[PDB]
Amino acid sequence: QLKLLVTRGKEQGYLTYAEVNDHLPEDIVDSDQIEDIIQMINDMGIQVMEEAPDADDLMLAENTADEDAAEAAAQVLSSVESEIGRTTDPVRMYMREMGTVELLTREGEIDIAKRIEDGINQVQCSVAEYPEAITYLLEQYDRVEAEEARLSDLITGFVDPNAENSIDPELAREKFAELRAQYVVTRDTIKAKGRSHATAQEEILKLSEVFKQFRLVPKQFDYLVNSMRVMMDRVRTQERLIMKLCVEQCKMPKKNFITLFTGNETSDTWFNAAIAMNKPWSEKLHDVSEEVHRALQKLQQIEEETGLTIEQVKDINRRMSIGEAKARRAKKEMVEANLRLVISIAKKYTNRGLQFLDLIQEGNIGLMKAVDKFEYRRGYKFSTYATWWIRQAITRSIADQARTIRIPVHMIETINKLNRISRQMLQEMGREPTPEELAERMLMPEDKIRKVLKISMETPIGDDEDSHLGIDFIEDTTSATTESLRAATHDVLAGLTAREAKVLRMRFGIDMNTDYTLEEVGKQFDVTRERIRQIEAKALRKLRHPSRSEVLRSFLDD
Amino acid sequence: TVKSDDVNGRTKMYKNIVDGNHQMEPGMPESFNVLLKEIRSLGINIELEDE
Amino acid sequence: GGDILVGKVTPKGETQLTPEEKLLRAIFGEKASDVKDSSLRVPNGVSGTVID
Amino acid sequence: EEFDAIKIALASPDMIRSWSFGEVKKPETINYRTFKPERDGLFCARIFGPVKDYECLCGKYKRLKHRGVICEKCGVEVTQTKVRRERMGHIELASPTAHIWFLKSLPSRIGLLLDMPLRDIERVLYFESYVVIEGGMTNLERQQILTEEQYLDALEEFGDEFDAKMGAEAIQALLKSMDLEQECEQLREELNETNSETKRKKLTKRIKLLEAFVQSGNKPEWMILTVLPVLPPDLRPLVPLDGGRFATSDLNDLYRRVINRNNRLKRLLDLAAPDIIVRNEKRMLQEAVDALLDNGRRGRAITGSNKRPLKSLADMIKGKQGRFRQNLLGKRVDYSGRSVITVGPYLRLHQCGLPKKMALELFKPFIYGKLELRGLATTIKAAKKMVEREEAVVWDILDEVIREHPVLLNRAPTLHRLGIQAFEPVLIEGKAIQLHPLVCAAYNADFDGDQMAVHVPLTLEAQLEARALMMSTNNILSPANGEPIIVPSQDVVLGLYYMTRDCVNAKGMVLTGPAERLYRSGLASLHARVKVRITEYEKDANGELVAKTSLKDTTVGRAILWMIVPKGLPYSIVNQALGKKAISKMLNTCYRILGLKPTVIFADQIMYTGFAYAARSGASVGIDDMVIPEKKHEIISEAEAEVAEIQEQFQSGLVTAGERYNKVIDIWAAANDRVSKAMMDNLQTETVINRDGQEEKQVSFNSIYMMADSGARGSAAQIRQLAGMRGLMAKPDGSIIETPITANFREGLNVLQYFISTHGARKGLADTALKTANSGYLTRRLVDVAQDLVVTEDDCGTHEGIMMTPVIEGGDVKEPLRDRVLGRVTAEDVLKPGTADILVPRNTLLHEQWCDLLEENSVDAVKVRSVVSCDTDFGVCAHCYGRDLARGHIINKGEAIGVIAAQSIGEPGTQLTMRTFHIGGAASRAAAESSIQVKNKGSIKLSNVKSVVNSSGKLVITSRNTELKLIDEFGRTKESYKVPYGAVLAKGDGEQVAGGETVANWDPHTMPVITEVSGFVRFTDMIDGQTITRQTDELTGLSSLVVLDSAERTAGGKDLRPALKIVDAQGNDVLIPGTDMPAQYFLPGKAIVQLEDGVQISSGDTLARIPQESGGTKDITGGLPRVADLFEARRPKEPAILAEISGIVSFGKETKGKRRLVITPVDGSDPYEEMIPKWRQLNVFEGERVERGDVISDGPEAPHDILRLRGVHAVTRYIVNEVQDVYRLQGVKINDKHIEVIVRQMLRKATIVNAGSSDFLEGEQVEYSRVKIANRELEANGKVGATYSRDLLGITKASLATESFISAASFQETTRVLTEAAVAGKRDELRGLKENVIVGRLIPAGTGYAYHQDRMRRRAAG
Repeated sequence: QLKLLVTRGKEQGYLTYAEVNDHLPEDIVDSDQIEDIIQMINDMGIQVMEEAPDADDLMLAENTADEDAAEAAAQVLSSVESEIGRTTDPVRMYMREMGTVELLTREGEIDIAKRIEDGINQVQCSVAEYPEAITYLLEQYDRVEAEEARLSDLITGFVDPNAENSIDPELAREKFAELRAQYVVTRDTIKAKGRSHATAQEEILKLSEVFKQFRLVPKQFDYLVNSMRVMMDRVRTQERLIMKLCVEQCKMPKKNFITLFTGNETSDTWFNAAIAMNKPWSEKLHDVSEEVHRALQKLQQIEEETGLTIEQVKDINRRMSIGEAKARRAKKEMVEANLRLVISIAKKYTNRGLQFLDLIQEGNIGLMKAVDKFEYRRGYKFSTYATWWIRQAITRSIADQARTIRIPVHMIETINKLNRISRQMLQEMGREPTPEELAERMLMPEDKIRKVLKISMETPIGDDEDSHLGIDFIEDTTSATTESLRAATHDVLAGLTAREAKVLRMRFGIDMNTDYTLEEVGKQFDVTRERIRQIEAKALRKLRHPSRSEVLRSFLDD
Repeated sequence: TVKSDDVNGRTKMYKNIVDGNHQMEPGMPESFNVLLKEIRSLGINIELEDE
Repeated sequence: GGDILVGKVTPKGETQLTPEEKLLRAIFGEKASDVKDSSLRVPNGVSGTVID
Repeated sequence: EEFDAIKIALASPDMIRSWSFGEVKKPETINYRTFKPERDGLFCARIFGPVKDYECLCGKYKRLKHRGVICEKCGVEVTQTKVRRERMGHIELASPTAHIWFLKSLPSRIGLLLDMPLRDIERVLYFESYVVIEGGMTNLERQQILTEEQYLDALEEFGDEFDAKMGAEAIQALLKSMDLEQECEQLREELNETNSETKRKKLTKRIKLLEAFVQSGNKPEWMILTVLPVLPPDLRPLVPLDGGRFATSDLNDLYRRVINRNNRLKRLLDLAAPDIIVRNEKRMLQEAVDALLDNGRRGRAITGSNKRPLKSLADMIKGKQGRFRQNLLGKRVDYSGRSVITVGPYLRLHQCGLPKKMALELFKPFIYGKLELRGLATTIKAAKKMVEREEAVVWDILDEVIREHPVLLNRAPTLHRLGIQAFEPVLIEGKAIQLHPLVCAAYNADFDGDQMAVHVPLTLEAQLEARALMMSTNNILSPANGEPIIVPSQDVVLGLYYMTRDCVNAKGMVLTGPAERLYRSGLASLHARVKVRITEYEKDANGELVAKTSLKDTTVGRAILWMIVPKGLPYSIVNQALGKKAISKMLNTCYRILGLKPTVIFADQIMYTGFAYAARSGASVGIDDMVIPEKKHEIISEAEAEVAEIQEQFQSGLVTAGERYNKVIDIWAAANDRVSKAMMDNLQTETVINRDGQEEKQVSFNSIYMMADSGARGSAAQIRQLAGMRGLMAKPDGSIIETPITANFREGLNVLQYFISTHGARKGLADTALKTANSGYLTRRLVDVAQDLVVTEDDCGTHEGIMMTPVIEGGDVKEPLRDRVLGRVTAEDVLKPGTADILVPRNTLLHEQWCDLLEENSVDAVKVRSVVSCDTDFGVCAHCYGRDLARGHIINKGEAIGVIAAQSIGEPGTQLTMRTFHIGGAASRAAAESSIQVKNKGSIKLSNVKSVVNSSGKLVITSRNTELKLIDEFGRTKESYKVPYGAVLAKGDGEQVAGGETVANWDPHTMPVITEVSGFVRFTDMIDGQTITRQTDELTGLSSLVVLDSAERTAGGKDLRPALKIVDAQGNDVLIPGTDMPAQYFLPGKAIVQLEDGVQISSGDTLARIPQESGGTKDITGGLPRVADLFEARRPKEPAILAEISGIVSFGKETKGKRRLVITPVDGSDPYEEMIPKWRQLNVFEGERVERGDVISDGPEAPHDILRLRGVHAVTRYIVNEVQDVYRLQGVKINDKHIEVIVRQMLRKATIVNAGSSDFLEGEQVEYSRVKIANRELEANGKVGATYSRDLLGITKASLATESFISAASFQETTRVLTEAAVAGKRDELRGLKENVIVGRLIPAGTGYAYHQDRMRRRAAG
């Protein structure tokens, strides 16, 4: 329950100790726990109790925190959740969980979107700064124009400029000449005068300005950020390992690695200084140092792989994650800000549909694609966004999901067009339903509609519809019966008349592994002509005697 | 077994008149074979020994 | 006791039919259908006239 | 050699990958334009196997052509369709998750590994809170709970060796850091000198769980799983249907909902969503998993559009519908059928009649199985034209069966053995099942279009054992005692009674002939009074023939019966009237003396003998078969006139409204009972007109009277309603009404008399239709506890036994020595001086004539072997039961006493809770149990005897089993009668008689408890309250004292032996003359003393009584509930205390609920305390002072404490008497050797009270067949071990943990049982019966006992 106390305390900017019983958490009883948990109630809400002030109000202004960023502002989930009623429904717990968000709508979630962009569009400024990332960015295109005659491959599914989409094909090609020019200088003038020493910082900054227009598809963007995460951990794995080796090999805990590494990282220079310290642990290194050079030389072999120094990795790859800390707080906080609108749409569809619950939680995942593609840059509102996309994620959550059966979706909801139309039939013909009326109400023949209704309701045993006759099953698993119908027809059509017994096997595949037209068959019939074909049909009129199939009919049945 | 769920038992016992030696030849009570996997589908492990 | 009432016949299959498993039918006799006794029938114990 | 048995554990999240193949990943089962059942979903052929037989998806491997492969094109196996039955799937749970039967399973199981609030452990699994888990840089410590909004800075100096975290993950993580090389060994030193109690009542559940985990191979991680195994599709059979619909049912759809929730929980973690949506989906996933496991139990159920819940996995097991009861211990069966029963009077006793087309159906495997074996059809296909035709060639093929083939027959519900038997076919017409008349009684066949069932045995072995073990001719007798129930039946015995009744004038008042054709000579009758000298014979036990000869006074029908009688027993046995009252005892005497074949022929041939003559009796019911007493007129001038002033006395001020109800109902009862005396003169003798030449005042030939004296179907309660007055009834509340039916069925019933008696009829027929459940459900649960007593062994070395007695309620002889002793065995060299100073050694099999030699010495106690006095492991030793009662022999090694005994109680309880209650439209009783009367000229012989003469006028018997032989003028005994102790004799020894002549008498409800000697009265082996309690009246002031023994006593004197006495002028015994010993007269409880100490009396005068409403094989009666805790064995839930300290009693240490009494010994210096319930009635306040346990309150003695404070043979001697004597009042004399089974199986467990180095612990109650591990090694290697004993656990506790645990899973409360089977990882040994039923083996009784002996030489090789 809890929300009453913490909300009215934050509205008041102050909360008196005893008001824990005036605005009680309708949950729990922990009276002696208060005397320390009061701590994080006060560093972001400080107040105490006495008879009466006269002029003394100001205390908050020198003694309190300043952003409510993620702390007791959200970890308070546990302290509002903690009393779910032991036997009573998910349709209760969500009411405690939304004890977080009240109604941040109409500008607060727009400020979440503003804070998405000072995330993403500021991570861009460090893609433009980590010298491998701006290299792999252009390697994306230099992998594909390099083969003298191409048009698609990695040229397509890329370039992708949300320059508020205001480009043409040649201004799109200029993205590989404009930014390429800003890159090819900065790429080595980071070594002229020094990494960010005078104009190297301005060169980085102007490359980081042009790259503000390089705002991209969420996965072309996140490919470049994942590249910077992985290239950071090329160093962070080596630190994580070499700090562990300071304990495990050297007996030199946490702080003493940081005391020596972090001002000359690059090489066994600081490790040889760790010998030079003396002390019994350092003294042991005189007959095991070889085993540490056999690892620290592969922190060195990362600068040797790139022309970096750890001097850059110390700050650039943190500036990245200062952008991510906004971008992916906001792409979480934006979902949180809309968790109620997901109920009011989803609960419409939960009306016995399959269960009173589950569609809300699928809407909470449709909300992810919505939060990722939130084009507030058209002008429109997240209410309308939810009314389209999140509503149809809620629809599909039990349309073909969770069924026995699933089809291309036009052929799912068309079955429901017919049930929607039936609302006339049951009162206009108006006694029972009749498909014969539905034919005028659809202007179409019943069987080309039964195309769907013959199979899409729960599917008869149609093995691979009818094509299972010619598929992968034509192997001896079927054709042994063909080599039985062929035997029985070979019997009868070799006891019949000495002339006529050829003809009456030709055209469609009856008797030979190539069931020929005239040339190889006429040369085994002799005397005359296309009696060679007419006698395939002559049988209808003096083989009239229906006994003439007495040894032929079993091959529907074996 | 030979008059119920044991398919092996009942299909031999029926024909054991043709053996002349009208005898049992059971194989496995399938309603117990079923239960040995229903118990495993709840999450309880169950198996056998020899004597 | 067993007369048909409605003709819901069904063909059977057996199909294996290799050059040393063609034991009888598919060469030498009863070379017509193997329909299962699946048509609707009078139950074993019922007796009396068809009325509609 | 054979596969032994079965063992258990739980599905480890790793080990599932030794049985399964991937995520069952999607909900669907098909794909639009292709049937190909869903690639990766609930029909995933890659996880479960092929679809049609051998058939993989997508092509190339179909028909029997391809097998043992995996298709490339879609990656699918090529095996067989039925592989979908056991090629299991799995679902990876995106949380550690519960399993409902460890949480919703009260007592439950998760708490017993954490010792932390079970109320809210569920929230930690719903992922609502945090807990501390591990460390060595600790500041908090383990199991400390938290919320989550703090953690931070200390990790820079402590954050190398400590951790704490959320919910189910944190619980499952903590369950890594215990150490069983040190925990379980240290959990046991409290047992030296210090252990407590309520903490033991809880924590011994954990200590047993952990020791059981160590001794069985379990692991606590299995409480909180991370993988759901998936039910193989062929157990939920996924297929399409012809109606374009699919097998989508329940055990498929529950997995769709789980798959969907888990696939959201995955995607939410895969994207790192808001943790709200993850927390909700964890809670929804556990909800869906635990509802898939046991739907409903999680305080909610998963459902579908036709409102219903879906069937869970646990609905294959937990309640009624589960595999154990619906598909294993009973199941649907081939080679079988049912139809309506019909009487078949030309079937010989070994036979049954079966319609030709039913014989055809039941014998198809002999026909479609022998035509191809004689050439009698061209093929089995062509033979359709010939077999369904019933053509000639079918019938050689069927005589080759019928001529020696035992058909089995069945009359479910089979509460007792004789409901199933074996026979022999006879072909007939029709559509029925034709049933031999003598077994129609043994089945209880009820011809209202109810049915019986048929089963064909087809193995040579089943047919061999059916003839040897199940055949009607080979199981003739009652398993409870040994009268025949395969017996001359319903109207057969009126024929036999008619052939053996005789008349005045009689068409032959004295006359004789042979020749049935002389019924066509002009003058004959079966009532004509033949006389003939017939030489007659009697077989000795050695095989010789004691020849005899006598004049007779007899009939033509009594003479014709000398054709039928097995003439090695004498004609004189037929010289009576062979109603159901008598005829069974002729067959019984044949079974005792001649042999089996002679006794079968004598039972069988009596059947047609009945049918030749039953019709010719002309016995009827009709308007002048309903005579009425005229002198009812005079009786109405008494009873209605007595009421007429008494209803004024109320209004004039001399009665209230209440006593007036009794004081008029008693007069309506006295009106009915007055008319009932006149009724019998008119019904039986009133031919008055005044002889000579008139007045044939003979014994009547009224049919309604003959329907009762034949025992055909009539009673005094029928006759009252049909010849004088219907009387009185109950209301729906059970109590009587002031509104009588003074009329009878010939006088009529008005609207009101119908309507009022219809309320009593509705109540009685509704209890008839319901109170059977209170006996049948109990019978089902009883067999689980009762099964294992197969006669396996021979003497068991148990040189001890129960001191059984005749049923002597102090003041009656309700059962003589014979009936209770019937083929049991001695446990002492018993000897009693008196008339022949007989001695009967230990280990002697007490067939009846051992009792005859003991009853002459009036033997009243015998130490005997008992089914409780039986050490034998699972099975039992022959000396403990001695003689079987249904086949009739020294009990066969292989006979299953356990199930026989349960059936011998469950049937008669369920039977008579119907067969008495369907009568509630009227009520009455009548008795004659008070006198003995001689019938011809002879001389008197007192026998079995002591007797004395009395100053107050009497001659009286003074011995417990006494008899009164009647002799002729020369030395032939002609009659004998049992005679109670205290019975007044009207005759002396060697005196003379003529007949019509009373010779002994006693009280209608009592043999009066009477003296040998004259002196002061005294008490002995008695203490007030603690053995007896008081009653009092006025008239002069008056006294009586109820005696108390085994439902009634305080702890301080439990096993006292109350005994009245006669003494000298101040002190001690007036020694019993001629047997010169103490004059002391021992009693049980429930008797009532009626004279006291300081009184002075004579030889042959009285001291005690019983209020014995006699019951019998009549009047009738019925009831059950007061039996329950004699087999569920608790204490009363209200301890209404009877005090344990004499006389000095007060209150003085009161407390916050119950009272606190304060008490002290009368000559002591030492106070004590007692906790009387909060509010309970006290019958005392300040002066009302007594010995240790008189009526201060009224709490009856707890049955479990009768074991704890008197021991196993003492508690057995009352449970095997109270429940036994309910059935004796029903006339159902069950021998004690049956209720001793239920007492052996409460005693199934064996208390242990310390640790050791073998089978030994504290707080334990081990299966007795295990704990004998003590004697099995203590006496050979010394070892270390503790105190061990025996217990009285009720059926609801003793069953839950048998060693035959495969049987116990069927008991019900199946979660409580299967969780203990999981905890103990339990491993069976196949030693009851039900375990081999479940595994489809030869059951360890009779013909499969004869196979278990081979296993007992695999388990013992060397």
